[PDB]
Amino acid sequence: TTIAGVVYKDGIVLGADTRATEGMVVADKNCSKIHFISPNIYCCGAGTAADTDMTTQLISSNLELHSLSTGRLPRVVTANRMLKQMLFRYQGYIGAALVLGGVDVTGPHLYSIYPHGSTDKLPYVTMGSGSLAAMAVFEDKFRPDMEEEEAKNLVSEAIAAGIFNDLGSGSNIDLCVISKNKLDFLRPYTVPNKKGTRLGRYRCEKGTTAVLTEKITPLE
Amino acid sequence: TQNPMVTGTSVLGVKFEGGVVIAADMLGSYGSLARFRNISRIMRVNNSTMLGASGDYADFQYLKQVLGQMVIDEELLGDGHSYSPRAIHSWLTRAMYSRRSKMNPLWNTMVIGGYADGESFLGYVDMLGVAYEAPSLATGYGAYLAQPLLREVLEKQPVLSQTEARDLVERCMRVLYYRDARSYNRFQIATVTEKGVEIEGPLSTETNWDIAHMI
Amino acid sequence: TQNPMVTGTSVLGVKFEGGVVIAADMLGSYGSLARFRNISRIMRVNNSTMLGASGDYADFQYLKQVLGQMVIDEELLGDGHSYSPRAIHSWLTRAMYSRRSKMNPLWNTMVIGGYADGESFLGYVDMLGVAYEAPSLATGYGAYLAQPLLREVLEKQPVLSQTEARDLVERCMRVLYYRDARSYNRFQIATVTEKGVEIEGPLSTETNWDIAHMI
Amino acid sequence: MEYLIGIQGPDYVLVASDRVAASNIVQMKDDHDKMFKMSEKILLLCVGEAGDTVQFAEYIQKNVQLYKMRNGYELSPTAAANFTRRNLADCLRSRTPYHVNLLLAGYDEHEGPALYYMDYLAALAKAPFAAHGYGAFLTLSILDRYYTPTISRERAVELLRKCLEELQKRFILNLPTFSVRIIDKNGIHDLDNISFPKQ
Amino acid sequence: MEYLIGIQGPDYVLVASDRVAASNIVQMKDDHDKMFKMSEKILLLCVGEAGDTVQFAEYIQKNVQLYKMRNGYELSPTAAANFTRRNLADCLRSRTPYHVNLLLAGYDEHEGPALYYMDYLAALAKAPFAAHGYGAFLTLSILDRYYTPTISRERAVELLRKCLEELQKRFILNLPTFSVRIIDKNGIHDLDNISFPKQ
Amino acid sequence: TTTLAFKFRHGVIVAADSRATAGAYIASQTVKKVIEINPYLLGTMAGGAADCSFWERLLARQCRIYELRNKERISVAAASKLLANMVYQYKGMGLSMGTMICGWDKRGPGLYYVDSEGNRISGATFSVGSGSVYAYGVMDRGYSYDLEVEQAYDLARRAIYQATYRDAYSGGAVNLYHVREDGWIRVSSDNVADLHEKYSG
Amino acid sequence: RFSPYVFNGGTILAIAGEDFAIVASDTRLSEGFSIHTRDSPKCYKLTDKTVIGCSGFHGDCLTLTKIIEARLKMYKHSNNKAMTTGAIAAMLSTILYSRRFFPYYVYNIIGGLDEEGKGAVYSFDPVGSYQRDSFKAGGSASAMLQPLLDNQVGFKNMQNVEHVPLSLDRAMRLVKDVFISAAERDVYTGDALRICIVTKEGIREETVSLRKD
Amino acid sequence: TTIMAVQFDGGVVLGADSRTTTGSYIANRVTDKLTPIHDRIFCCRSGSAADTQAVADAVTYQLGFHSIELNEPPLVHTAASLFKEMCYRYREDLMAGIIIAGWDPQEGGQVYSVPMGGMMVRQSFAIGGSGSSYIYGYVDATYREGMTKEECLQFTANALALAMERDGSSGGVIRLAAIAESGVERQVLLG
Amino acid sequence: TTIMAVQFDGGVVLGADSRTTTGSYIANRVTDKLTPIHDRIFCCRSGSAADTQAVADAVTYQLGFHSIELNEPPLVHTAASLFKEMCYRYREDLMAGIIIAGWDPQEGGQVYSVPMGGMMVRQSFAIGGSGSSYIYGYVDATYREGMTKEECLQFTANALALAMERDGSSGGVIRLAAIAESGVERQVLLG
Amino acid sequence: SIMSYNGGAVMAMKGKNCVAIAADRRFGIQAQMVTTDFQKIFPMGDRLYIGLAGLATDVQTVAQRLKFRLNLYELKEGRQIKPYTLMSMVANLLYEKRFGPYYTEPVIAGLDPKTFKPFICSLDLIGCPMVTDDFVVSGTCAEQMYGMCESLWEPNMDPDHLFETISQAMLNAVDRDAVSGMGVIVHIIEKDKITTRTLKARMD
Repeated sequence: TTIAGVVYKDGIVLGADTRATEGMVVADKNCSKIHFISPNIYCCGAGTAADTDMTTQLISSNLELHSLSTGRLPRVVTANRMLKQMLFRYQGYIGAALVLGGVDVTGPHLYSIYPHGSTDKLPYVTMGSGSLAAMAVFEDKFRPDMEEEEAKNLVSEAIAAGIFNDLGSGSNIDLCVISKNKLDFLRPYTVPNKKGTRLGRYRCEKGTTAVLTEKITPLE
Repeated sequence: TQNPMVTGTSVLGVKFEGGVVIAADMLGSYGSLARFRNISRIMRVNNSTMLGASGDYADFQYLKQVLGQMVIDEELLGDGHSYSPRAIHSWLTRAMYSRRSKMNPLWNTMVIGGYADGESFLGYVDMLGVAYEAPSLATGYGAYLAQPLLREVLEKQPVLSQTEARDLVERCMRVLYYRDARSYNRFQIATVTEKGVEIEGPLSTETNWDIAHMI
Repeated sequence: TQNPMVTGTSVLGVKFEGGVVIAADMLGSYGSLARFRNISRIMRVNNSTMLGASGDYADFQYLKQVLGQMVIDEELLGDGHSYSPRAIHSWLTRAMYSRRSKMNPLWNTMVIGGYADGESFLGYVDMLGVAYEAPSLATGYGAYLAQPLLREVLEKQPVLSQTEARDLVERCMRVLYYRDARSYNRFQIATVTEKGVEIEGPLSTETNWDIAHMI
Repeated sequence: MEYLIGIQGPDYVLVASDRVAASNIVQMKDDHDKMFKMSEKILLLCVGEAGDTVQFAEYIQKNVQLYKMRNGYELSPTAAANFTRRNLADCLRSRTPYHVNLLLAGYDEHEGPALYYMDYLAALAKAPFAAHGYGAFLTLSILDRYYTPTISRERAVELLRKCLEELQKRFILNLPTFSVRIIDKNGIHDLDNISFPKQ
Repeated sequence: MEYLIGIQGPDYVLVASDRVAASNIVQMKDDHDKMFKMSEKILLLCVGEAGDTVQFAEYIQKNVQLYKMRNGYELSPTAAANFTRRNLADCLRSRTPYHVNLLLAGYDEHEGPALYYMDYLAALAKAPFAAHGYGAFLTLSILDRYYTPTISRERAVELLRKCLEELQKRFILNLPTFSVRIIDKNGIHDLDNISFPKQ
Repeated sequence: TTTLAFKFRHGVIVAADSRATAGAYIASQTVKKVIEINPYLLGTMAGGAADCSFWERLLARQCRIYELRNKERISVAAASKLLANMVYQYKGMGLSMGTMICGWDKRGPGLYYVDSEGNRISGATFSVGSGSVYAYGVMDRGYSYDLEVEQAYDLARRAIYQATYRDAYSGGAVNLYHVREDGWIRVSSDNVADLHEKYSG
Repeated sequence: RFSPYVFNGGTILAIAGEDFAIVASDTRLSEGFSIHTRDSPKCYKLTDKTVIGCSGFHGDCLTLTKIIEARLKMYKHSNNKAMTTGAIAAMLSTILYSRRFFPYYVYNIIGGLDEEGKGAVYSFDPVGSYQRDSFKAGGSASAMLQPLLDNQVGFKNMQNVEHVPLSLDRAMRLVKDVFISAAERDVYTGDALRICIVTKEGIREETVSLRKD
Repeated sequence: TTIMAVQFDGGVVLGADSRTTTGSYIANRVTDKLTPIHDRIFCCRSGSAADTQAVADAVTYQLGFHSIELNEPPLVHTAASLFKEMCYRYREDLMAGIIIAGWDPQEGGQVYSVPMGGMMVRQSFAIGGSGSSYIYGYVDATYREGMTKEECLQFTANALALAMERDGSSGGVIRLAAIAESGVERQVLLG
Repeated sequence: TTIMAVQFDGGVVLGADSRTTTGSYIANRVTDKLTPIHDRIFCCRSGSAADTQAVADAVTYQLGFHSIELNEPPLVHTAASLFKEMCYRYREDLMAGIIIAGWDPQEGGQVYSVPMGGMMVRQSFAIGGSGSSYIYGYVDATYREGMTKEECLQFTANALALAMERDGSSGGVIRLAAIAESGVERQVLLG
Repeated sequence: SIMSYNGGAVMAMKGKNCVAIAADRRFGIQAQMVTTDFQKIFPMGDRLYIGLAGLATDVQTVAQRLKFRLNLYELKEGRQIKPYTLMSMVANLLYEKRFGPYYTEPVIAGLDPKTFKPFICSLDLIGCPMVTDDFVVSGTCAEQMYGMCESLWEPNMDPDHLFETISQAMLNAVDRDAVSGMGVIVHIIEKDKITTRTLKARMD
């Protein structure tokens, strides 16, 4: 698990990977780790998978309740206050590591949330198991107020450093670009890893398995 | 050794065209207190091989004492032979494996750089007797931080010159100052060539703090 | 309270002819570090009774808050009544016993001195709800050190004047500076009489070190 | 520790248990009964802790009789067995877990005879034969050897007598007497008691 | 777990044990012998661990026979019993402690018959009767009730049969067979085996 | 793991399964659990793979020297005793061994049982293993001293099959040896799935 | 406190042919959630007819390899000949049992040719019990390779399929297919595939790349 | 973590490092360790990060509501009482190192110290955090009664930099703040 | 316990408190924490009392025997090597805080530090003991290269008194010692 | 562990226009079997099944609680349930016992009620949904089931070869497991009919 975010001169680029493991066995080769919050705010999830999923759906339901009652666009600082106040009440039992990012009237805002309830406003963050590898790419190559394709090149470089570290991915590098007006979301942005071809004949025969009892039930 | 009192930190190393460069800092921390601000963590073995280490520093003075004796013991024979850098890597592995079998290990992690017969050498030695060779090595937290920067350049370009390698180490030593809690902004760089072992002085880094003016 | 963070130390107390004198130091140590060099550990209750305490100091500010409220709550009635020093000793024991029964005790050890109706009063309160009366009291290490000096004089002479009692406390407070590791060479002396509660300033001791010139 | 057996026939259910109420060395009672008549066609066998056997099985005993008096008719052995599983699983993640092992024996007018197995973790099963206790190991492979789905009620008693003589031979506990029931279309009939002259 | 008995007479020693070699549920052997002929007038009974019974008692067995062959005559039952106590106590504060329980039965030409008791902590005793195992609790008060210091060898067998029927009744383990010896001025005579038709 | 052994009028029958596991993972299905010590002795494997493999090979190293020094084969009671003393010196250190010793002797047949705990007992019938308790009942219901040779082959082949049915740690093939007066002889080796078509049919 | 063991990963495969033997392994050395190197093969040419593979704790793999190579020379100058395949498996069982109460954390597979010219594969455990098999797969991905080779090599659970012996060329593509499928689901496997083929004409080597994640 | 507070004749001077660590890894490299509550009252926090952020939000909620009712600027001693009522009550659950400082119209500059226990005391100068143990001998040999504002900014800059010399929970960058009657001057010091 | 060692142009200056404690009770009120080995070489000890007294007797036995054979005054680096050969060998058994200082004719004043681990290093000044953590920020902001003898006696007197301010394992009385080519001047400071 | 107390193996596999699901038949305590007719696949409406594996208590418990909520759903609405809707229903039921969790891992397989589109997913013991396109597996012998499905699966398969692939995947993997076996039942459904077959497996 390797997630990262950055703030360029106009918006926020998020990045993640596509592997969920159970033990030391790859359970999923294509998992979505970038979650919807609002039409300007997205959130990357890390930690316990079911804890991050059920948390990111509740707060996204409250902001849809909030903004439709209010009648205007939500704020990133509102989603910051809801998450750190909920997670503090569970005393860190819910294991959720989140990267919160969005563009408000006041501009872009990027946060990092720890499962005990501590939040940090930063221009660039990494979370997850391979966060140590992705952070070294940032500090070597971050400069303030980058352009669009310059910032997209930095994140896909930083995520790929964690992929070629352990607990990487069956790689489909994801990107979510949030700007002041345009919103992008790219699942197959980069496929660096391919599965090799199968060079053997595995001809399953029509009748090579003994059957004790058959049963037919039609439908309509 | 069951409790390491005075420990070091990450040690780097990478090959280039006709030599191996190794850098480490000069810090003698005790837990969280940095008690010793001026120590040397790189040992110059005779003319071709070269040693830097991490882990417990009192155990490092013991191996500095023993390896210093064995090199003198061969030079007094004068039979035209010396220890290859691979032979030091072989002896040191058997010393660490025989020590952990008595359940009284040496708390170290050692990197051996050497250049002999026109060939570079870069070897790793673990506390548990795990040893291998690599074109680039990093210990401690450097295996999480500087090691992705090492393997990125060596796959896009397999061979490096001396100036390309030395500039790349100072970039990685700059990074470890930002996020390792046991780092130190005064380090030294050691380099083997065909001319012999050469150790540079207490160099420093150049930091950036322009993101502090942001919120 | 399961872990006392900021603690005090020994508190003394002894009766005399028409009053009770109580002395304690002004130290707020945290473990071995003496973090707070200037605090008051003696509380002046209204006109006759008087409280000094040991143990955790954050728990002492809580009892300073509650006892301060109850005295105000009776004086606003104006019915010509007040709390006797024995009634404070009765209430404080039931407060400590009910607190330990919930397995969440108050880390304190308290000495109550009072003078009412021409009679002196000197009461002890433990953390575990153990309470008694005595002509002389000492807490902490003072029960091992100053307490044999207290009982020696009171058996050879049962009653004492004010000047004999005040001179005897300064001898015992001198002793605790020599061999208690949490002592402090700045203390204050509080005394009840028929005139009321009076607290002296930050007095000091006078030490001897002539045995240092011996081997 | 104590023993049960569950031989199922084509139109009958043969069940038997032991009669020992021992206390850690001594044997306080040698005519103990572990058989609970739930209704006119359903029995109940209970093996477990000291108090958990009597308290839970009588809670089921005085709750099936409530269904008979209130609705005018009788539970099926399947629905009665699948109600007992509901009460362990609901009272398992609580401060008072019941630690008993059961097996149910019932006859139905529409489904014939039936046997159900029960763990102390409330797992149902439908078995042609079952057993409990430490003696379940030594005896069921004998019953696995000679079982026939079309077997008479007279050969089942002879197969039950083969099943208990090896428990007399290579099992460390004493277990001298064994009470035996039988359930058919007429009801619960009490067969004769089984005892062992050892030598 | 297994049982011993030590009925002492005026000119005889009546001893008996059980014949069970069980393994934790099963009973692997039902004709096991725990009786060790040390000499022509001294027996040995051993109850303890798995390997410690055979290894230690044969070390005593092949050391008393050395005294017979080397000195031409035989140990007294007192000196033979007080040598066994020496070997446990010397090998007690070491890395290999032996955990066995013993009782010794011997006849002397000058002292008559004798019985000795032995703990697993090497404590000697001189008893008119003794027992071991969990069955020692239920049976010795029966033997305490009807004992007479002047009793015949025929009433002692009848008293032994009274002593074992209550162990058949209120003891949880099986224990079907019991081998019996007798020692007199002529030597060790083997009496008939004792078995129990239970019901 | 399930082994058994019983002696009768015409010698000793030895039978075992062939399944060895590792936790809940089956390692192999072709494990030979009856170790051929000599042309006149046989040993089993029950509990611990290398523990039963090493010490019986060390016993076979010892019985050959006894034959050379004395010009005579070793007896069955001698070899079971030598195995018991070697294991007893490592008591408590954590060995696991529950093997059996079979073979013909000058006294006739021979059948002893040796534990790692120190139990050395003789007997007529034995069954060792995790699924051993499933094999005692089906064997003793059909056991007799005067059984025929073809009848005794079918009894032990039945008893392993009923043990591998109920137990989860038992399966594979069913080996079957026969100890004759001159020496042991391999009878057969049958798959469990082949017996299921034979017995249930 | 100090703990003397750690797991390093690895996967070793051996197939006994009719007149050949194939030993295959990956070259990834890892620990915890880090990659030490991508070039560390597990094949070791003992003799001209015997190749051993060593998985598990890597510090014991470097020690146990050098002990066996010393005893090969100790056999030869005492006997004027080289060891056979079955002699090495008998010698290795005594070495592994010699540290019974402080065991090597090494899984071992020996493949090679016998004295008749046929394939032979011996599998091991960390205490020293062994048997001769036709195919084994040891290491971290051992559970992901044994059921597939039972279908293809052993022909288990198949109906109406003749038992043709496995040729050399058919055995090569079976090895190349199982490591592609194993590197997908296992994390301790990838970055290369070293394959050693032992025949009567010497030992061949071949390297096939895998996915690098 | 090392925090610092010194009062002078006009008001108070605050200061802290950044370096929010976990284990031996720096998670946050630059950090606002000092937090505004009111326009004149700051606090600098130490201990667990998630605990001190939750307390500082509740005190800002309670004190900010309380001053609007009175239509008066709040007292610094009033704000330090509210941290005491939560840290002493919810002890054995929180690890907070709060130091409260700020200017008040009734009393001027004030500095209060609320350690991990829950007690409250007024001091002239106050230290705190993990790295505060190393400068305890320097801070009392250098302190002098009757400093100006520019001396106190010089005082806390040298005092923090000795704790921020190398010690693994400290360093990074210096954030200073001066609170007086006129305004609040905040600055970031490096090099 | 707090020990101190500063070299200067002529020789070295040593200093220590006394206060040998146990639990919270002072057992010994005045204590020679510095011990003569040779006429020019002292050591000041810290850690367990019974461990450091046994080591200092053996080193005095070995070094005192060694200099009579050579008929030469011993080296200070020779004496510091002997503490290393015992503390590193018998580690996990001893808790020693030995600092070795003294004048030598070949090299002048030298100060070595042997902590609880067993390493050896030469320093300009050296601290040690339990109370040494409190003056680490004071000792490097006050130190200056090129002091005289009278400055170093003034330096260590103020440096010890800050660790001896109140800290429970320290205080008591100051014992100072100056080692040079001429002689050894020892004095006791109080008030 | 608690999951290894009774054993089990549930596999689902997606075909061209059809979907298959299979499970074992063995019921038993840790080393002792009890019976060979333990149901682990339960019909939840037509052309939509569910498989359960894990602790045998929670298999029978959750399958009754889910049936409790399904019938109340299909009466307030006249329609049947969509396969995406059931996955959200099961994930709600497991997450309510967040700290008292049921010890099972469900596998859902079925077709679309309107179109012919198949659907497979699996969940964790606390309710993490995970949809795939080839296969999902659950139970104790999980690692053996990944080794068979990664090598034998083909993208577009008729119901003939899909049955033969899931047959060889279940037989070769469960025979490697010790605590699973004693018979394998296979359900293969499609738009027109539902076919249930039992296989000839090793009964040891």
